[PDB]
Order: sequence, then C-alpha cells, then structure tokens
Amino acid sequence: GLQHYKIAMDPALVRLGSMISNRYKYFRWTKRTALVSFMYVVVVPSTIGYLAYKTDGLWDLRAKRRGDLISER
Amino acid sequence: MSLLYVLLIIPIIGIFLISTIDSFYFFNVSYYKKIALITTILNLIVSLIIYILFDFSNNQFQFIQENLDLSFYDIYLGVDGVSIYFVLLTTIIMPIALVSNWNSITNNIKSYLIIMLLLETLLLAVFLVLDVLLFYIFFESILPPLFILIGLFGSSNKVRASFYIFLYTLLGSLFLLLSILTMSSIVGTTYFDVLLKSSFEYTTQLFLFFGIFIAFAVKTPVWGLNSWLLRAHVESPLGGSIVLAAIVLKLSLYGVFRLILPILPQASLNLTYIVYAIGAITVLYASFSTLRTVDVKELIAYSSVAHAAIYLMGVFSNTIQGLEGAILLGLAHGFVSSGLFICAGGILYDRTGTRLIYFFRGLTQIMPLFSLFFFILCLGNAGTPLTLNFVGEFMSLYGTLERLPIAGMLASTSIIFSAAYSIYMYNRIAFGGSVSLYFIDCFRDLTKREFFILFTLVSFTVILGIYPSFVLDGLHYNISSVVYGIEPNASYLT
Amino acid sequence: VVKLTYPDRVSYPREFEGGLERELGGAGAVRAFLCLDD
Amino acid sequence: PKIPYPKHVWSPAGGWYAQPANWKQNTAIFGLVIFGITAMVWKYSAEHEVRHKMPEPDRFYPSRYWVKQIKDYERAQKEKQ
Amino acid sequence: KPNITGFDMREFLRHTKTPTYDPWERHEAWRYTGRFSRFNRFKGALPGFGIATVAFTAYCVFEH
Amino acid sequence: MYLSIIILPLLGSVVSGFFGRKVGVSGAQLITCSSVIITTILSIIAFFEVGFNNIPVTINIFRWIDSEWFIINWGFQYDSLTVSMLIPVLIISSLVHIYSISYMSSDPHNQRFFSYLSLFTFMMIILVTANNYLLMFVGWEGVGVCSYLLVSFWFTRIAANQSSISAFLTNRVGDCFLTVGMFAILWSLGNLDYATVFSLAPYINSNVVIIIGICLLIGAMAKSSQVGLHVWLPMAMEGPTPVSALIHAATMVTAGVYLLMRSSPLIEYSSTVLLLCLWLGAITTVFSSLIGLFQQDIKKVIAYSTMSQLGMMVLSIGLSSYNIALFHLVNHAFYKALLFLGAGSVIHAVADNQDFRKFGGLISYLPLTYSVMLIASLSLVAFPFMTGFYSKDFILESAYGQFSFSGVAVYIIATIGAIFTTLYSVKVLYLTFLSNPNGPRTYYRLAIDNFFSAQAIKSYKPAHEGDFFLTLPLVILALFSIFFGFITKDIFIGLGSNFFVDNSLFIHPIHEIMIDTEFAVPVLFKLLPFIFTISFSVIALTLSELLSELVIYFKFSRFGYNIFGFFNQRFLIEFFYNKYITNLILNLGGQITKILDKGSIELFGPYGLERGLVKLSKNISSLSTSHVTTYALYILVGFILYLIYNNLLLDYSYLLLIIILLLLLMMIGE
Amino acid sequence: SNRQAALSLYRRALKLALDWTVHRNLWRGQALYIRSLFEKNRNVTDPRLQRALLKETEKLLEKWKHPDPYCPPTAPGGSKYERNLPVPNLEPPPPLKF
Amino acid sequence: QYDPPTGWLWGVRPGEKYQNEGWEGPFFYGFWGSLIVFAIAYAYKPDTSIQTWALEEARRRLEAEGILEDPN
Amino acid sequence: EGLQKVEVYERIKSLLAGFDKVNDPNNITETAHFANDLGLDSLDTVEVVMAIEEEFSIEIPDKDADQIHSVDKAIEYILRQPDAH
Ligand SMILES: *P(=O)(O)OCC(C)(C)[C@H](O)C(=O)NCCC(=O)NCCSC(=O)CCCCCCCCCCCCC
Ligand SMILES: CCCCCCCCCCCCO[C@@H]1O[C@H](CO)[C@@H](O[C@H]2O[C@H](CO)[C@@H](O)[C@H](O)[C@H]2O)[C@H](O)[C@H]1O
Ligand SMILES: CCCCCCCCCCCCO[C@@H]1O[C@H](CO)[C@@H](O[C@H]2O[C@H](CO)[C@@H](O)[C@H](O)[C@H]2O)[C@H](O)[C@H]1O
Ligand SMILES: CCCCCCCCCCCCO[C@@H]1O[C@H](CO)[C@@H](O[C@H]2O[C@H](CO)[C@@H](O)[C@H](O)[C@H]2O)[C@H](O)[C@H]1O
Ligand SMILES: CCCCCCCCCCCCO[C@@H]1O[C@H](CO)[C@@H](O[C@H]2O[C@H](CO)[C@@H](O)[C@H](O)[C@H]2O)[C@H](O)[C@H]1O
Repeated sequence: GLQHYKIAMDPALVRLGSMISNRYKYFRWTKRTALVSFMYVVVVPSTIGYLAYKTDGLWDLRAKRRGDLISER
Repeated sequence: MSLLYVLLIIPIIGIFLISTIDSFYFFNVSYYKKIALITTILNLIVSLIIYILFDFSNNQFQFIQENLDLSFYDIYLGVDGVSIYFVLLTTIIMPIALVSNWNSITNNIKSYLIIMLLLETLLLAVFLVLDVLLFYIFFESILPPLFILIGLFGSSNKVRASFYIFLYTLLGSLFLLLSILTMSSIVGTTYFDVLLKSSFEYTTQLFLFFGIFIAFAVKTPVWGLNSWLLRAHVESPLGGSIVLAAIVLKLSLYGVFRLILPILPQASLNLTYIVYAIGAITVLYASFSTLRTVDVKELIAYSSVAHAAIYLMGVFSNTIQGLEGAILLGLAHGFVSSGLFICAGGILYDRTGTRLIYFFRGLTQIMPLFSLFFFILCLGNAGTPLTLNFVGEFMSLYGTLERLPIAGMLASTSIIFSAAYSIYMYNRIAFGGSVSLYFIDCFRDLTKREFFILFTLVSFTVILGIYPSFVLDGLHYNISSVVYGIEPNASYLT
Repeated sequence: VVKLTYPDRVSYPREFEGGLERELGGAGAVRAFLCLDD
Repeated sequence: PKIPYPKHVWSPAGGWYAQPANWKQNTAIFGLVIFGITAMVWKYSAEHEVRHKMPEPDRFYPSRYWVKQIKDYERAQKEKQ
Repeated sequence: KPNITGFDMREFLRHTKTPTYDPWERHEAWRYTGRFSRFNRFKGALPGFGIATVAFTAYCVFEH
Repeated sequence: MYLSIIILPLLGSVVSGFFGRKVGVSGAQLITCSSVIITTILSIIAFFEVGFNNIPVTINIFRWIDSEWFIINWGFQYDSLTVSMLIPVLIISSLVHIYSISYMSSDPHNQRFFSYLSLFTFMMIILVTANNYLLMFVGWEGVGVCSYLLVSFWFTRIAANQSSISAFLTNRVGDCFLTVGMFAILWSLGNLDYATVFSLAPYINSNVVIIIGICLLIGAMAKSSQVGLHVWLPMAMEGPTPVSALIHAATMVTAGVYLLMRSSPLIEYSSTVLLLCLWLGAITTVFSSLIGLFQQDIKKVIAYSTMSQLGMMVLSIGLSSYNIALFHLVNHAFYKALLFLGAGSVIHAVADNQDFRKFGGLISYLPLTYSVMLIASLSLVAFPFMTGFYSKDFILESAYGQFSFSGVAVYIIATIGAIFTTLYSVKVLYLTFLSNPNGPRTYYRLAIDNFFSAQAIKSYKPAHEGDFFLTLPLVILALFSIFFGFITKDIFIGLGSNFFVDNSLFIHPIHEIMIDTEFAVPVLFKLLPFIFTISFSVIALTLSELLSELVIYFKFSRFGYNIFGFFNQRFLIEFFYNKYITNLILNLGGQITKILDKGSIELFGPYGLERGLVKLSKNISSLSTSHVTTYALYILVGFILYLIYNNLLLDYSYLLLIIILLLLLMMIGE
Repeated sequence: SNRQAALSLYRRALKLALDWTVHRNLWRGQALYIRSLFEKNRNVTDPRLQRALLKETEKLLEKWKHPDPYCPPTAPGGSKYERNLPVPNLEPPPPLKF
Repeated sequence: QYDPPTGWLWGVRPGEKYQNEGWEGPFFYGFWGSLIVFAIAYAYKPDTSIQTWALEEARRRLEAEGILEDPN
Repeated sequence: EGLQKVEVYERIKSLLAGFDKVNDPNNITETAHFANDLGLDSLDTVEVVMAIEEEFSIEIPDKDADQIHSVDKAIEYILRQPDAH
C-alpha cells in the first residue's frame, strides 16, 4: 500500500514473528499438552462453575440490619 | 415514508452515486471519497434529529409506519430507548471509520466505499427491525461484505482470517436460527409485540436458551471460541477493524435484550451460573494471554474479549444497574477500541509496515501528540474514572456481584489485569527507553487527519464519562421492561 | 513473652447515665457501659 | 550544557527549552482568562453553597460578604424592634 | 584446611585499621586534616546551641 | 470560594500542559505556582470558616451517575476533617512548586513537569472534598495516574519505567478491593454517600460491616504502603526529588489514612477491623525501621522512614483515636517534606550522587541544609517539645493506655521500631555531614587553596548551597517543624475538644481511652521513648565515629553478613514477588497463548477439522475412478444396503454406527 | 587471558572491600592486605595451578558479595543513567504522506 | 538561555502551508457542525425522563406525610 | 563548557604525585608512561586507574582499563567521557 518509512528489520525478530504466527501447525497431542489442556479447559471452569451453583442465591445484603442474617437460604 | 427508512435509503443512495459519477466525467478517487463521507454525515444528522424527537419514557415503539399489508417477510422499523444509542453509535463511528482509512486504501477504492456504505445500512437495520427473524436476517447479511472487505483490503494472513470470521459466524448463527424457527412455530410470528406477550414452557425455554447462547458465545466471543477475532480484526483493514469491534461485537449484546431477557427469563435465571463461569474464565485467560501478545493490533483485539465478558455478565444480572452498565460498557468500548485500533492499525502500521512490539520504543520523544492520545485511550481501556469505560464497568461489575457474588469477585480482577496490559503496552511503545534504533529515519507525528479523529473519539469517551446521564436518562424506563422478579410487598396490587 | 507478663487494666470502665442509649441510636443501636458485669 | 534535540518536533507543552519572546504577553492573557473563569465559579459557589448554621455577628467569617444564603439571613436578622 | 588463596578472614579483619605505611598515604591525607579534623567536623554539629544557651540564661535570671 | 479552591489548580495544569508553548517555562512556572499559592490562601481561610466555627459547607453541582437507588453527585462537603487535610496538602504543594523552580531549572521539560504538579494537587483536593465514596475514588485513581506520570517523568530511563509499573499496578490491587468494598456499601445501603453510610451505620448487619471494613483496609495498604502492599513506595524514589517530597511522602501516602479516618462513623462499629488496623500498623513500623537502617541510598532511607510513620497512623486508627492519627498526619507532612527537600538539596550539591558511602564533611559546605535537616530529624525521632513529639509520643502512650494485650504488644513493637528510627537518623546525619569525606575532592576543593594556575577562573565546583527558590521552602518548613505541634495540640489532642463534633471523627464511648492515657499510663512508659532516643543516639555516634571497627566485625561475620543482607534486601519481599507472583502470571499467559490458544483450541477446532476433513475428502474422492464397471457395483451395493435396512427392521442406530464406521475408515489413509 | 583476569579480580576485590567498609582509612589497611595476597603469588606458572587460584578467588568474591555495590551515578546501574537520553536521530523526517 | 519554540504542526515545514486532503470540508462543517447544532437543540428538548415524572409524584406522596413539607 | 585538558591533567598530576610508587614527582608529564617512565608494577597501575576512577566518579570497564598504561592515554580517556565531573 502506502510507502512506509525505513525500518532496520531484524532478520532474527522477523523470523521470530513468523514462528509465532505459524506455531499452531506444529501442535501435537502429548501427555504434557493434554495435561495442561485438561486443567485449563475442564478443571478450572468446572471448579468455578461448581462454586457458582453452590453459592447461588445464598446471600443478600440489601437492607439487612442487626438481628437479620445475610444468608437467604 | 417514515424517518427510520430514511436512515436506510441514504447509504443506498450513496452507493448509487459512486457507481454513476464516472458516467458523467475518469473521475478522481477524491470525488468518490467525498460522496461516501458526505453520505455518512447525512445519516448522522438524521439520527440526531431522531434523538431530539425521541420520548425517553414511552413503552410503545416510536417512528413506526402503518404497514397494513402483510406478507411472509415484511420490514417493520421502530425505535425504543434500548436501541436508540446503538443506532447513534453506528452513525458516529462510520464517518470516522471512513476518515481514518482515507489514504490507506489506494486500490479498489470504489469497491471499498461501496462495502462500507452497504455495511452501514445492514448494521443500522439490525437495530431497527421489530421481528426476530428480520433481526437474524440482518445480523447475518453482514457476513458476505465482511468476507470481501478482509480479502480485498486486508493484511498478509487475510485469506485465513476471512475464512475464520465467515465460517464461525455462519456456524454459530445457524444454532440461533433453529431456536428462532421453533419460537415462530409455537407463536405464529416473530414480531416483538406478539412474542413478548407469549410465555414459553420451562423445557422449551431451556432448549431455546441452548442455541441462542451458542450463537452469542461464538459472537461475543468467549475464550475458547475467539480465534476468528484474533485473525479477523488484525488482518482486516483499519476501517473494517473499527466496524467489527465497535459495531458488530455489539450485535450479540443488543440481541440479549430481545432474544433472551424478555422471552426466556426462567432459563436465563437457572443457567446464569453457567454464563458467569464462562464469563469469569474469559476474563482471566483472555487477560493473561493479552499480556504476552507480541502483535500490537492483536493486543487491542484480545483486550476486546475481556471487556465483552464484563458486559455479558452484566446482561445476565437481572439488575437495573448491571443492564444499563452493560449498554454503557458497549458504548464505551465502541469509542476506545476504535481509538486503539486507529493507533495500532492506522499510525504505527502506516509508518513502519510492522505490528511487532519488538520494534517500537520511546515513541513519545518524536511523536508527542500521538503519545498524549495513546495514553488517554490506554487509561480508558484500563477503566480509569472520568471516562465512560469506568461507569460501565462499575455498574456491570456491581450487578454481577449482586446476582452471584463469587463470579463478580473474580470478574472484579479485571481492574488489576486490564490495567496491567494497558500500561505495559503503553510503556513499551510510547516510553520504555529512547526512540528505537530499528527506525532508520525519523517518523512524522500525527497528521491533522490522525489528530482530529483521535480527538473526536477521545472527546466522546471523556464527556460521556463526566455526564453519563446523556445516555442513562434514555435507557431507564425501557431497561425497566427486561427485569424478571417480584418483591413481596410491591407486587400483585389490589 | 508479652502475653505471659502484661499488665491488667488499672481503672474501672467508665459508667454513663442510662448508657447514652438515646444519643447512640436507641435500643436498636449499641450503647456504652451501664451497671453491668465485668 | 543543553541536550541536542530535533527541531521539527512540535509539542503542545513546548518541547525541550521552549520560551517564546512574547511569553509575558501570552502569560498575561492566560491569567485574565483564568481570572475570568474562576470569577464565574465563585459566583456559582456564592449562590449554591449550603450551610445549616449561620455564623455569629461579631465572629470573623469573610464568607458573610458574598454568599447569598448568609446575606439573606443577616439582612433578615437586621430587622427588629 | 586453608584455602589455596592466602585469604583468611580473621587476618583480613586484623588489618582493618589505619596502616602504618601506605603508598597512597599522602594522596588521602586531606580527608583527616583542616576542615576534616575531628574538632572541625563536630565544631558546628549543634548550630544554635551556643547562642541559645547564653540567651536562655539571660531569660532564666528573672528573679532580680 | 469553596468551589474555587477546587478549580484553580486544575486551570493552571491545563495552561502548563496544553499551552506550554505559548506561556514558555517562565509563564508556566508563574501560572502554575501562583494558582496553587492563591488556592493555599483560600484554604487557610476555609479552615477558619469551617473548623473554628463548626459550619460544614455543602455544594452539589450536577449528578454523575443516576440509576435506581444510585444517585452520585459531583458534590463536595467541607467539614472539620476536610479543612484539616487541605492545609498540609496545599502548604506542601505550594512550597514544592516554589522549590521546583530551582531544582528543575536545567531540565528540558519544565512545562510538562509543572503541569503534572498542578494535576496532582487538583486530584488530591478531589479526594478529600467529595460527598461520596465514588467521587473520592476519582481522586484516588487520579492521584495514582499522576504518580505514574511523575515517577516516569524521565521515560528514557528503564528503571523509572519499571518503578512506575510497580506504583500503578500495586495501587490497582488496592483499587480492586475498594471497588468490592463500595459494591458492598451500595448492595447493603443503596447509596454510597457519606451522610447515608454514617447515619445508618449503627444498625447495619455486623458482618456486613466486616466485609466493608476489610475491603476498605486492603485498599488502604496499597496507598499507605502498609507491609502487605508496600513494595511500590521505595521504587517511587526514581522520580525527581520534589515529586517524592509531595506525592511519595507527604500527601498521596496519607490517602489510605484519610480513607479510614473519613470512614470512622462506619468502621467504629466493627472492632474486628480495628485489631487488623492496629497490628497492620505495628508491623509496618518495625518492618520499615529495620530496612531503612541498612540502606545505602539517602532517598531509600527517607522513603522507608515515611512508611514507618504511616504505620504509626494506622496503628492509631486501630487504637480508635482518630484525632491522634490526624494530628500525626498533618505534623509528619511538615518534617518529612523538610528531610526530602533537604536531601534533594545535598543531592543537587554533590553532582546527583545519592549514596551515603560517597558523602562526607559537607557540614561546613551546606550549613543551612544540615541545621534544617537536624530540625527535621529531631521531630522525626519526637525529641521533646518538637512538632513530632506531641503526635508520635501520644500514639505510644495511647497504645499502652488501652490496657489490653494487643495494646501492650504494639507498644513494645512500636518502641523497638522507634529505636531503629533513631539509628537511621544518626546514619543520615553522620554520614552526609559529620563523617570524614568519603567522596571525590571535587566536592571539597575550594579556591582559598590554589590547586590550579591557568584555570583559576573556573573548575572548582565545591558543593555550594542553592538559591532563594530552593532555601525559602526549607526555612518555612523548619518553622513548622518546631512550632506547629504546640500551636495546634488543642485542636487535635485536647481533652474534651469539640473540633470534630460534626461527626467527622466519630469515636464510640466504648473505645475512648483518652482519660486513661492522661492518667493511667505510668511515667516510666510515658518517658521511656525519650531515654531510648538519647541513649541509642550516643551509642550509634560512638560506633560510627569513635569505635568504627565493631560494625566491620559484624558485617564480616557470617551471622552479620546474612543479617545485613536480609534487611538490605527488604525482607526479600521483592524477591518472592517477582519470582512467584509476577513471573508466575507471565508464565500463565504464555501457557494459555502457546498451548491452548495456538495449541489445542486450534487442534480440537478449525485446524484439526480442516486437516481431518481434507484427508477424508481425498479418500472418498478416490473412490471415483470413472469406470462404469465399478460404478455399477456401487449401485448394487447401495441397493442391497437399502433393502437390508427396510426389510430386516434393524434399529436405526445400527445404521448410524455404519455411517460413523464408514466415515472414519476414509479418515485413515493407505 | 590469565593476566587481565587476575587484574580484574584485583580491582574487584578492592571494590568489595570499600563497599563493606564504608570508611576509606579502614579500607586502606584492608587494601594493603589483599595486595599482599596477590603479590604472594607472583611466581605461579603452570596453568593447572594458575587457574585454580582464579577459580577459588571467584568463589570468595561471591561468598562476600555486597547486596548493593556502589555504582557511580552516571554509570550503568546508576541513578542518573539514561535520564535525558537524546533522540538518536535529529534529522527531519523524510518527506512521506500518511 | 531558553531556546526558541520550534516544531512543525501537522508536519508542515516552515516554508509551505497545510494542503487540504479532502476530508476537511465535510468533517468540520457537517460532522462537528451537526454536533454543536445537536448540542444547542438538546437544551430545548423537553425532559421526558421517568425520574422527572417519578420525583413529582413521589414528592406529592411524601407531602401527604410529615416527611416533606407541602406549599399548601 | 565540558572538561578541559589542563583541568584533567592537573588532577591526575596531583594523583600520581601523591603516590609513593612513582620514581620521582618531577618526571610526570602529559606523555608519561606508567610502566617505564614512572616505573610502576602491574598491580600499582591497577591501583592508579582506580584512583583515577575515584577522582572523576566514572567507571572504567576491564576492556578500557587495560588500555590505560600512560598518562596521555588516561587524559584522552577522561575527555572521551561526557560523564566525568
Ligand atoms: P605483574 O604483571 O607483575 O603481575 C600481575 C599478575 C599477578 C596477574 C601476574 O601476571 C601473575 O603472576 N599472574 C598469575 C596469577 C596467579 O596465579 N596468582 C596471582 C594472585 S591471583 C589471586 O586471586 C590471589 C589471591 C587473592 C586473595 C584475596 C582476594 C579476594 C578477597 C575476598 C574479597 C574481598 C574481601 C571481602
Ligand atoms: C452478496 C455478494 C457479496 C456482496 C459484498 C459487497 C461487494 C461490493 C463490491 C462493490 C462493487 C464492485 O466494485 C467495482 O470494482 C471494480 C474493480 O475491478 C471497479 O472497476 C474498475 O476499477 C478500477 C477503477 O479505477 C479500474 O482500474 C478497473 O479497470 C475497473 O474494472 C468498479 O468500478 C467497482 O464498482
Ligand atoms: C460483598 C460481597 C460478598 C457478600 C456475600 C458474602 C456474605 C458472606 C456472609 C457470611 C455470613 C452469612 O451468615 C452467617 O452464616 C453462618 C453460617 O455460615 C452463621 O453463623 C452462625 O454460626 C453459628 C452456628 O455454627 C451460630 O450459632 C451463630 O449464631 C452464627 O455465627 C449465620 O447464619 C451467619 O453468621
Ligand atoms: C468451532 C470450530 C470451528 C468453527 C468453524 C471455523 C472453521 C474455519 C476453518 C477455516 C480453515 C482455513 O481455510 C483455509 O485457510 C488457508 C490458509 O491456511 C487458505 O489458503 C490460502 O492462504 C494461504 C496461506 O499460506 C495462501 O497460500 C493462499 O492465499 C491460499 O492457499 C484457504 O483458502 C482457506 O480455505
Ligand atoms: C473450547 C473448545 C471448543 C471446541 C468446539 C468444537 C471444536 C470442533 C470439535 C472437533 C475438532 C476436530 O478435532 C480434531 O479432529 C481430527 C480428526 O481427524 C484430529 O486431527 C488430527 O488427528 C491426529 C492427531 O490426533 C493427527 O495425526 C492428524 O494429522 C489430524 O487429522 C484431531 O485429533 C482432533 O483434535
């Protein structure tokens, strides 16, 4: 497109940026990549979701004064 | 005719004039670009006329036209406070989106202007339609122009980027279509007035939810389904990037106020912990991986994923504050993401031909006007007070905490992580040492074009931050209609 | 070591007329010392 | 010793050692607009400050001279017997 | 037991003193003389004490 | 007038920043300095207005946020606590401005610097004058943005860019907890205005007050640099010295203390937070007194001295004597600003060297600076009848005055922390002025002695004192450091004083310990800090001047080698933060980017469906050989499968297994 | 090799002495002692023992390293280092339009 | 010894002047002009917000109680 | 403005004059050599460059310190440094 100004393009940084862009073409299923993938995609969301279900509607703070309890349920 | 149909015809009339001017003169490309820009300004003047006349506390759709003739598919236009500000945002962005990319196109300029003038009509329609199949019709008519915008005027990885956006958006939106077709079968029409009266059985609602949420989760987008945006936004031209982030990412946000809050309430209530679990995860993961991104324009795109998650948890709060905060954070994202894309895709890429943060350092020393605006747009991305972005996040985060406290507590960590990446990007480009040594020759600072669109976008972000009541007074009564719940002494009055 | 050998309070708690219950918010609010145990 | 700097760089804050020869005239003009702006916010304060207790007649309180709520009070109190 | 280097920390600390002979002795002698003698360094460590002490005694003698 | 105090510093900032070219360095300095001088005068009047007459002032301009139950205004309240904070904020801001004309004279960018100074004063005014917690948060964030802008003023230096990241992000951690705490207030009471929150506080659920108080306290660590979130405050010494005098040691650091003092009508109804406030305070005093005694930078010592005094005020807040903490807050900003402006003056004289190991003599070369910093150091150690005597020594006897285990504990802890304060006060005053010269002759070579022949006209540079714009602030702050405590002891300490009787500082009759602190505390503990200061000061002077070998013996022992490096490295808190928190987050970002986003999400997604389907489609497409004989066989095969299915009444699922088997057989090559 | 290396270690061990002992008089006596230990080994020739005495010195420089060694102010690691670093390119921008 | 003020605003060297690219006309007159005209019009827009309506009724209910004084 | 040759020379002359390891204070000139003109050992010259480093508050890297074996080479180096006091 438009001519840009002159940049001393570092061959080392250019090939690094090329590496980051095409990296997916080389992902494999190992014992390690599965372990990290299972932790992040299943375990953490399932733990966050489980606490979300258990504590849902558990507490309300509006207008609650002394002698009342925060716990709805 | 109505005034909402004038909004649609003007961008169509501009398409006709660009196509026929060569038949009256070999005409310059500068003449094609003035036609497209004057056409977008007139749509913005009409839209400001509509907003002057608009009734801020009316439960009837306004500026409608008496059809009186019914067919299988018929266009029905109306405006409510829930949609007026989405229309205004579309009509303020499109003029800037054209001005921002005024010199950068160079080849196929008529085609470029025609696609944007066509996109403006299709994105305006999706907010104005009063049926849910008509909503789907325009919510998905934008996919052919965007496939060709990226392919003709995109960057190096454009072919894959354009295949990703089309196929993900096509796949995700075909689960929405199945849910819409089911509701039409049970009720006999998708016109909003008739659909909102109708109450579905819980099981139907729980399966209509599975299918509208699958569509919205792909189009939000959520963390494991955001690959299309990381490609689409970056490889898109500057102008396409501005539209896709500011206006297209908001179509799913406005689609919850129509397809979920009023017609599937029990499903939305009993499934919010699934939404919040996803929304929390996409707040954290998106933010952790925005810290390690080495492409600047892809660092702006990843930031959008984290913000969309705050406004998604806000739309699922069943609270007046989180619902209005969700609309405020979507309006706020429209201005700030536009500016950060203009900085990364339209100033750095214009002068260097690179997007790698390795090559940029100390840019404040030679470009002091760019660094001032760049700092303000980074602070708004970080949700600093005095910008509209803070108000939307605070209200979106409060309704999230009031609905299910724990998830809003994780979601509140966005205050530390949005700040982390925003300042880190800033300190590495504007600051971070002296002007880089990879710059062989000096770079000029902001042009009077670059300055005045950045100034305009920053001006909207700050003024609306000081007095958000410019937008809040319009949404109050209409937001009041999408809340589900009763209070024991305020209900069932005799 | 401080918990083993630290002084006891040397003066009795100061006593208020009526516990100042009105001036501190009424019966539905906490008040000051008023002829109680120690 | 002053740092060598590029002379094509335009900054709203001046840049590296920027003092115009009209600095005094421009500074005088900015002073008046500051004084004029701060004169409007003062008259806003006078008519919009809210007090729930008025000052004593003989007790030093220079607000007595420009705030309308006090001036309304002290003029009303200056009517007796 | 001793290291191959002749370094012993007990002997190192023994020499932490002012050496009797020093090749650099005269190059450093300016830091302990003149303005930098013991007296001169602490001559004015309490600036106003001398003026204040006699002045306060004048006020202190108010019985007469 | 009241709304004009707010407006003036803002206007001077805008002229200096966006119009520096038109006004120049001189015009920017004049407008910036004059606007904050005028604001200072109008604020001294407002102290007589509001405090001495008990007339709170309310002004609302327009609404900021308008919703259901949420109405937050651009409104300002002036009460006794507001005008109390405004005096140190605006006196120190005015003087640092005048000071900065001399200190930053040689710097290229003066308009940008002075613009940031006025921007900080405006934000600090917003923080103390707001009607509600959400507008106070605007000043809180604003002061944070201004501290980032001033720590990173020299953007070319990478160290400065790291230290400004620390200030910005360690304060965002506190902001997250205040945002949660303000959500709790809106959720419980429906609005976060001060009058609303305090009127209703006695009746709210006691556990709801726990949640708010803890969140208010956590947010208070970051800004007040308490031990949990304090790593940023010593790194903020990268910015120019006048920045460290106002923002990093006399105003912004106190905002956390102001937040608890303002929230007194609420956190008084939760004694659980009051224990946390108290122990938080005592830890930070010994944590930072120990560190400062082993530092070699003068600014680092004076930065760790400030955090020892901030720990004193938080101790007083948890002791439930807010007037005492407010008294210390105002008194400290006079002598901490003095020591920083005095240290800045010796850095200026000695060629920007900040290391004690290269400073010596200088007492005859900088007489005013030495005496003025002697003024400041005597009130820092609370020498009797100084300004700091009435504030710091009442916190100690009030801790013992609350005859509890926690009070006697903090008295012992704080007294030990005072011992180390006396140690590093001697270190600063001995090694910079009283010790033998430890730096090059260039600072000490005069013209009274001829070292040259043909260059006598120039080239001596012997550590001279600065000019009028430098010394004037130092003299004024010296007079404050001697007398301000005495002249205001009644307004704050008193015995039944009614200065804060507009509920700006609410003490609940249950928590009052004033009368016992006046009478119960024995004279020994009342006088105990004094003997310790006088005894240690002479002991450290002998070990630094007379017997200098002994400390060499300590650091050359393996026991003392570890003890010297432990406190020099700041309890290794920086070490464990980068290695286990900061680097952990950067690894987590990489693992998500490398293994999930660019890994399994594309493999179990578009890229794995692409490479899987293209392989499948080539295999099925290889069944089509354009042989009529083989196509005829296919039609018969597809005929028989239809006949079997619709005559054997097979379960439809048996068909789907066939299709999935068939499709996956074409998925395998060869 | 093996000479500037032993002279770098000689300058280094004299800086570590002044870093721990802040007083120059006292470090002066320490400085004469470290010389004696280098001057005690001015007739070592075989590389088997030559490099062992450098390897074991490098251990004593780490064993007694200062937590905060002194750095001159304008030096890398110093307080005013990189403070107002000039633009490395003062030539006007080449004439291109964006 | 302060230096003269310097720089090229918009990159225009001290010789020549700013050359109008084409966008300037519509963007200054139409885009911004519409916003000032919208701003002046917005002042005379009648207030149809729910709160201005709800405040006035709310005052008439609390006036029927000792909470708010009535002018009658 | 900056450092002058006469200013740097007077300071190094007084530095080497006060060092007992120089053979004679008289034969210290701008072009004096440490090894033979002044008669200094391989360790005395390391001490000398440390004293020069202290005088000007600069740092001499090992690469640059090995080059300093004469007065003139030292004078040039101090003037090649825009960081000397
Ligand atoms: P000139 O050229 O005549 O001599 C220069 C040298 C000595 C390099 C000669 O060229 C030479 O003979 N080289 C051989 C080097 C060699 O093997 N031995 C010389 C001594 S090396 C050494 O390290 C000796 C021991 C020193 C021990 C003390 C230093 C460390 C103390 C601890 C740190 C400081 C206290 C905290
Ligand atoms: C549902 C289908 C998808 C719809 C998506 C929207 C597509 C919109 C495309 C715009 C219309 C085509 O745009 C058309 O581009 C061609 C490019 O060859 C132009 O044609 C001309 O282009 C340039 C103009 O200098 C000439 O050099 C070229 O020789 C000539 O062919 C037309 O003048 C323009 O009108
Ligand atoms: C602001 C965001 C966060 C807000 C939402 C979180 C609020 C957390 C509230 C925790 C307290 C809820 O309410 C609390 O529940 C606990 C049990 O768990 C109970 O606690 C009870 O425990 C014992 C029995 O074990 C009782 O005899 C005692 O009276 C009481 O302390 C009470 O019911 C109440 O004190
Ligand atoms: C939920 C799961 C996913 C939902 C659906 C999303 C599916 C998206 C799949 C898109 C697959 C990519 O689509 C395919 O990409 C390759 C690039 O590698 C393109 O290939 C093109 O780009 C390459 C890049 O080197 C160039 O040589 C050339 O321009 C062309 O061959 C194909 O033209 C396109 O068809
Ligand atoms: C948050 C996650 C959201 C996911 C949403 C749904 C995404 C699409 C689901 C199916 C994706 C396709 O999944 C992918 O299929 C093809 C099958 O040929 C496989 O692709 C690969 O198989 C093996 C690797 O095991 C390779 O040797 C082979 O070259 C390649 O074809 C992958 O093993 C699988 O990961």
